Amino acid sequence: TTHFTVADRWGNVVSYTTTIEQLFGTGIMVPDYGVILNNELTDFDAIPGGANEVQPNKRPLSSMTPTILFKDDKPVLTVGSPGGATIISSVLQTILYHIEYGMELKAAVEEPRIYTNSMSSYRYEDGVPKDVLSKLNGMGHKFGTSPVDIGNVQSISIDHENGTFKGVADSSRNGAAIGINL
Amino acid sequence: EYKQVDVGKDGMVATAHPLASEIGADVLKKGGNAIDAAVAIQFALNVTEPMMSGIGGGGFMMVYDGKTKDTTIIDSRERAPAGATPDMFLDENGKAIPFSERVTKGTAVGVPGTLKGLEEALDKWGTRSMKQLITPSIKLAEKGFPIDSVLAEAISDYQEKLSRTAAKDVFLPNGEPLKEGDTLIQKDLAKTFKLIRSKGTDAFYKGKFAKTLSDTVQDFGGSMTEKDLENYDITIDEPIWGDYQGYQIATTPPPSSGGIFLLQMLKILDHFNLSQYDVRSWEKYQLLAETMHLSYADRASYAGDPEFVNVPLKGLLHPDYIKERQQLINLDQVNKKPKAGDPWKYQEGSANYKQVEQP
Ligand SMILES: N[C@@H](CCC(=O)O)C(=O)O
Repeated sequence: TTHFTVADRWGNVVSYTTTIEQLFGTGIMVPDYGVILNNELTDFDAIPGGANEVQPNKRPLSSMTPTILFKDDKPVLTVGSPGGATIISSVLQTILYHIEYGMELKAAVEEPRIYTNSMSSYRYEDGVPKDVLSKLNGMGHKFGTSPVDIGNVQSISIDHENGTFKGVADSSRNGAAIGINL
Repeated sequence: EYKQVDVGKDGMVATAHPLASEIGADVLKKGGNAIDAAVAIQFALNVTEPMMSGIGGGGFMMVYDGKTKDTTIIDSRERAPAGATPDMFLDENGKAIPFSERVTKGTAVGVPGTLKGLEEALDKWGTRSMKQLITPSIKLAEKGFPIDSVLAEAISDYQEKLSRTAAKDVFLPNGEPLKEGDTLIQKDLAKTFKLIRSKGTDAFYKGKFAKTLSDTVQDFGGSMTEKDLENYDITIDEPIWGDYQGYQIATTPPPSSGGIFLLQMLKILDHFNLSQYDVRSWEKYQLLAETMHLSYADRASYAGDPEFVNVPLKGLLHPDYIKERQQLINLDQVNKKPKAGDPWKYQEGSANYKQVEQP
């Protein structure tokens, strides 16, 4: 999965998350055509009966969250990221840090994230204080012995006052932000 | 050299790969718009970050149109073939096929939508032809590019599944994974791109390519047919909107679980006003953790493709429901049995599915 974003002189804005599911998807390549095929259908529930059960021609539940934030009807921020179910958490965290804590965009993107979808599934990035992890586990949380990177947020901010753009690529991958001048 | 933060007066591009960022920026510099650039970028990423996305998959592309001021989503999520069945991932005993194994099966291949979504995008907002936009990636595939540490790692890490398909001729040259520094050449992929450049998406959803892909999925156990590819069409979704701190958020609706739960977690957290706590305080993390536990439980019980199931979107975001959930959160204790709540109490209707625990 990968997320990228683009904004142009005319006001158009794009926030696009795209994927083949696992890395290299199924691993299957169309012989003679070089196209690696997705394993997207495993995003369906393996045991049927629920909202996300497999059905012919149905689409598997995704966690991709390309998002655009607006202030007075003008787009001012785009956010998105790869990461399976953790996507929701990475996007939530970047928004929280940039909006509620008021952090500068890059710093908000780089702020150590956490993720936990149940009592048995916890992840945290390097930088979450060790004393904090010990206090949280002390209460019943189950953070592990080691950090893992979470997500990879590419984001663009748009300052309609100065008519400028700001791009950020998460250091979790070797991405690049490139401004356009003329 | 490449930067992870940049500024610009006339536009901006941010992607996970420098070569793709360069290609998209080139498009803007030469007068194209954000959608043209985005399509260019997708083909470039398909070639240079091959393990992450491509015409073999699908995505959600959100576009704010600076002319009409409307925001829409080109939903290119893959569809299960007509021959797929509810228990196709279960063994003969009714137990789920181990995940790592499930991932490599033909039954796991969704009908690709990415190419169709790029086509749709250019059709609606394009100012450059798919011919102009795909060409730079035909060159990267045909003449190659040097692979970094990351791609080299992915290749070695996934050598086993790659070594089982035709994919090994590209990534496992002789029997060895390409290393950092080596040139990755994707001649067949360049051929496919050239076919798309002259023929259009029909090159993918019909004809010979369609038959080989369909045949290959069958060879690996799946039921995909040529008609499944012929039937595929993307979907145009309306964003789900939410008010937040004076801003309006346009995010992804089902078939994604992302937009609903990003909004639900923000509304839940509002009651606790995180910024009254230091950004690395245990309090802030404690609250994010307990909130994630509730929202991911709701996701697991109520999220699915809306063409098939009733997702209680109005209920999951209803203020009194959000209040019920905020009620379950305590700064000083952990809820050890977090569970989905009942959003149906706050909207009309009922689920047309059950609650089934997953392994
Ligand atoms: N298949 C997942 C994404 C996988 C990933 O981001 O690693 C989804 O659509 O949410």
